[PDB]
Order: sequence, then structure tokens, then C-alpha cells
Amino acid sequence: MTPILAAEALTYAFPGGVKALDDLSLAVPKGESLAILGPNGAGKSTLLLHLNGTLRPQSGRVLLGGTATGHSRKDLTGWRRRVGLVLQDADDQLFATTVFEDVSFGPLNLGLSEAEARARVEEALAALSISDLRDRPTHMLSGGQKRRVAIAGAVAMRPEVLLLDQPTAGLDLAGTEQLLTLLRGLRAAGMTLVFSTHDVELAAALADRVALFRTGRVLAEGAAEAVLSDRATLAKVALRPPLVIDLALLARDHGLLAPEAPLPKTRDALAAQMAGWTRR
Amino acid sequence: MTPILAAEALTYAFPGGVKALDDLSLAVPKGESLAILGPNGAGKSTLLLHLNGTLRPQSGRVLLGGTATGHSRKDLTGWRRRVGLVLQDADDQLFATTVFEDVSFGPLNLGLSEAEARARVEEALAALSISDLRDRPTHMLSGGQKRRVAIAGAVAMRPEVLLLDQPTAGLDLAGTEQLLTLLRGLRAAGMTLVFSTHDVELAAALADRVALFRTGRVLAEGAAEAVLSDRATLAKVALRPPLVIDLALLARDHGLLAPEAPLPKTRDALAAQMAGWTRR
Ligand SMILES: Nc1ncnc2c1ncn2[C@@H]1O[C@H](COP(=O)(O)OP(=O)(O)CP(=O)(O)O)[C@@H](O)[C@H]1O
Ligand SMILES: Nc1ncnc2c1ncn2[C@@H]1O[C@H](COP(=O)(O)OP(=O)(O)CP(=O)(O)O)[C@@H](O)[C@H]1O
Ligand SMILES: [Mg+2]
Ligand SMILES: [Mg+2]
Repeated sequence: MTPILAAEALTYAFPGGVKALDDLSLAVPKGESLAILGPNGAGKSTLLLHLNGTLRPQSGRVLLGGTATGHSRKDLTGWRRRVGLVLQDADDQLFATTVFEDVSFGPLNLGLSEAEARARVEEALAALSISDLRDRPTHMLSGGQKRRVAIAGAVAMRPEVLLLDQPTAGLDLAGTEQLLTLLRGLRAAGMTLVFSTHDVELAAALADRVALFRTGRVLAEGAAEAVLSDRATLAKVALRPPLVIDLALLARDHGLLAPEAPLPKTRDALAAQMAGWTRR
Repeated sequence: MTPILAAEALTYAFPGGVKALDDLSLAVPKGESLAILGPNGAGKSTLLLHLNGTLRPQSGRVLLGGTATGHSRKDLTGWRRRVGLVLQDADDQLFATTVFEDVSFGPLNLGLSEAEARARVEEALAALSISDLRDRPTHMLSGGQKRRVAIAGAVAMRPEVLLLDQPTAGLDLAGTEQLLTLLRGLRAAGMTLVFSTHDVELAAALADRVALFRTGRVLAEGAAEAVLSDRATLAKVALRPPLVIDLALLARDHGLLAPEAPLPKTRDALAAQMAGWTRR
């Protein structure tokens, strides 16, 4: 059970000297969904860019399938086929073409025939509800529409690992729920997911494991439920628990539960508890 | 007349023909905080770009202080000084220079002294905890840091009206709380706020009024608590009440809230009410 991806002791400063990763290590079990959380500037984006080989560290290394990645053209090509990335700014990921052309580029560049590439593209467009935008120039789109196009282009590649940098920023509710359904489906099909987010509710909905970043290091890592219900540890990266868990931890302290009972984590669970409560 | 801004019957299609605003009317009372919500592509950004005179409609008009604006160079300059806009994409708003210089340009272009400009810059940077980035090149920043710099540049100009296009996208929790504090202070000083967002919790925390956009038109507008608790109307733009408000409504359903008090509209407010609950 070697992880599919492992960051080992990554240290990276940008040209110009700004330090971004400081001895960062993080292992990603195959088939898991890993949420990465932490403050602006903690190094989440830079870490994702190391995991698909966009950036190379000054020290440390990334392992893919248990082996050090290698830095050749064939190496990097194989690496990027296996590990896809949806950038934080979707506009940076788009080409000056129509939506269909944009999403087609990847599968075609994979040396796929016209037919298998076509099927990939059509399914990706449908999965993100942008089929009707196929002939739209990518610049003639709203921010949330652009986000869908960028995600569709990545998913059309069917990578072994999908990295997403703040995938739901700017998405409307319908789009967020549709993306959740898609990502759950891809995971069920065996895909590994790593996503940065400031949405702790998204982490709660999608992650098996959670890593908290601060100042270029992993401050804490564990199963999603254990980390997301830990008020003191989350506070060290200036986060609160997901709202229902937040309140429900408060309820447990206040003596509203049992005691002996499990913590309500859903709206439904909390609603059921409320019927046994009154005002003082 | 009385509202500080009024969109009257705005119709706009982009070059190339994509329709964006469809006979849209929206009035903004001076001093209010207005949230604009609605699906990706609904026309939220396009409307904001009409309100500060960036885009000119094919039909309809914008009134500023009850007066039709006009489109001369000097009309536009005066309009933009009175109505600032934080763009949806921070990179579109940042100059290729240091953070301090970027934020200083607005005040300096207003004809203020270097001493006044300096004070405005330092106040804006400190409000969003980025004083220590003053000499950082704006490209050498994370997405959330860039968001803070763009907001700082707009608030340093101290406009009559501040428009914010999805200002918390990519922002961490601390940044969001600091933005709320900043915006509350600016409004107390008399500033009018209009913000587009997909974060309905932000709307709950910050808005006096909420407008719901659908396919280029205002579907509904009203007092924030009324709109954000209106399950039926929210469903028409594929929204639900914010989780805090859902839980507050749920609490009221079980009589756990103030006979007649306004709903808790923030996590802290909901948590406070919890202190007064006991088991049956
Ligand atoms: N530069 C551009 N050229 C052409 N059409 C554009 C455009 N920018 C946006 N559009 C189109 O104009 C309409 C309104 O887009 P707008 O960006 O105002 O929506 P919005 O701000 O509500 C969406 P989002 O929440 O996704 O940011 C949509 O149909 C969109 O595809
Ligand atoms: N292109 C660039 N050049 C130089 N420094 C950069 C940079 N992009 C980011 N940085 C810096 O690198 C560090 C890590 O930033 P990174 O963008 O990886 O973090 P992050 O993704 O956790 C933040 P966010 O939540 O704001 O998107 C910060 O100190 C940031 O200012
Ligand atoms: Mg980032
Ligand atoms: Mg927009």
C-alpha cells in the first residue's frame, strides 16, 4: 500500500526569494480524497504545483507510484498524464478557442483517435453542464462558466490523480453540488483526489483525509472526521469546524447531548436533537 | 432621485452578441449594503460594470444621485471616483509593481499629497493584515493575498459607493472576518456597498438588502432577512437559505428562539442562543 503520490521534504522558494514550502511532506493513498486547508499564503497552491511537476523543489522530491519522478520530457509527459491539475484561476487554464476546442486539446494531445477523444469531450461537457456552450469562445464566458470549462478539460483526460486548487470558488450552488456528484463518481471509479479549499463544508462533504497547512509546512494530518471535529487544532490555522459539527460540539459541552450520544454532523441529525431541547 | 444609484431598464449584449442584461432595473438607497445573488451567468458582473460606467448599455441608463450620468471623459472620471469596483479577477486590477505603489496610485491620482496617500495606503493594508507585504511585487503573492491588495486599492480611494464582485473568493476565514469588519466600518462612515457573491453566509452577515438575479433580470429584491429565509423564492435561482439561517429557522420551528427576535444570521449569533438551551 504505497501511496500513489508522496511529497518528501519539499523546500521551495520562488525566484526572487519568497519561501513557499518548508520541508513539506505529505503522502496520498491511492483512491483517497485529500482536502488541504490553511491560511492564504500557507503554500497550498505551490504544493499542488509540485505534485504535478509544474515546479521543482530546491530540495526534497515527489514520488509517483513509489518511485522518484524523474525530470525528462517523457517523464514529465507521463507524470502530467497521470496527475491533472485544475488551476486556481480558471482563466489561466483556457485557450483562445471555443469551449469544445479547448476541452478537446488534452485528449487529442494524448494521441487519441478522433473518436475516443470525441467521446471524452462530449462526456466531460455533459458532466459539467456546459454542452450548450460548446461553440462559445472561451473569453465569452462568466467566471463560473470558465471554471466549469477548466474542470471539464482536466476530467476529459481521465487522470489517475486529479488535483484541484480551490475548485468551488466562484461556483454557484447548483454547480457546486454537480461537481460534488462528479468527484464522488470519479473517486468511485478509482480516481485519487487532492483539493485545496477554504470551504470546510466542502472538505466535510468530500474528504477522507484532511491536511492543515501553515507557513509552508503540514501542521496536522488525519482522517477527515477526526480533524474537522477538533476545534483546538483547527484554531491553529484560524478555522472553525463545519457549522453543524461546530454547534454540536457546543451542545456536547453545554450538556445538551445525552450524555453518551454520538455527535450530530448533519442538519437532519441536529434537527432531531432540537425536539428534545427547550429554552431556559 | 433619492437612491444613490439606479439602473433603469438596462439592456446589454456583449460584442459578438451574447445577451447579458435584459431590461434590468435596480435601485440602491444611499448607505445600504446590497447583496446580489444568482446563478453563474445571470449578469451580476455585467450589472456591476454598468454601475461604475465601464460598460454602456444599448438601451436604458444609470442614474447617479438621481442624475443621468453622461459619458464624457470628465463625466466618467467623476463617476469612477464616486463609484469604485473590486473586479472579480484580482489580476485584472493589480499593477505590476509593489503592493504599496499599487495601492498608492488611486490616492495620488485624486491629487492627494504623498502624506495623505501614505496614510490611506497604510490604513488599507493594515485593515486586511498585509502591511508586511508593502514592498512585495504584486506578482509575488498568493491568490488570497492578491484579493486583499485589490480590495485595499479600492478602499484607499474612499468612494461614495463601493462595488465588490465576489470579494471573498479565495479568501481565508481570517481575511473574510477582517473584510467584514472593514466594510462595516466604511458603511458606518456613510459608504454604500453593493456586492455580488455565491457565499450566501456573507450576504447574511453583511447585507441590509438582497437582490436575486436570473437571466439578466432582477427576479426579487427585499430586506435581507426576508429574502434569505424565503425558501420558495430562493429556489427560483437554485438557492437555499444560508446554513446559519436554515438552522435558525429550524431552531424557531422548535421554539428555541426569542419570541419575535430577528433570526441569528451569523455563526456567533446562533452559538450565543445555544447558551440558553436546556434538555427536557
Ligand atoms: N466578455 C464576455 N463576452 C461575451 N459574453 C460574456 C462575457 N462575459 C460574460 N459573458 C456572458 O454574459 C452573461 C452574463 O455574464 P456575467 O459574467 O455578468 O454573469 P455573472 O457575474 O452573474 C456570472 P458568475 O457568477 O459565473 O461570475 C453570460 O451569458 C456570460 O456567458
Ligand atoms: N508567483 C509567485 N512568486 C513569488 N511568491 C509567490 C508566488 N505565488 C505565491 N507566492 C508566495 O508563496 C507563498 C505560498 O503561496 P501559495 O499561493 O502557494 O499559498 P496558498 O495557496 O496556500 C494561498 P491562497 O489560500 O491565498 O490561495 C506565499 O508566501 C506567497 O506570497
Ligand atoms: Mg492559492
Ligand atoms: Mg462574473
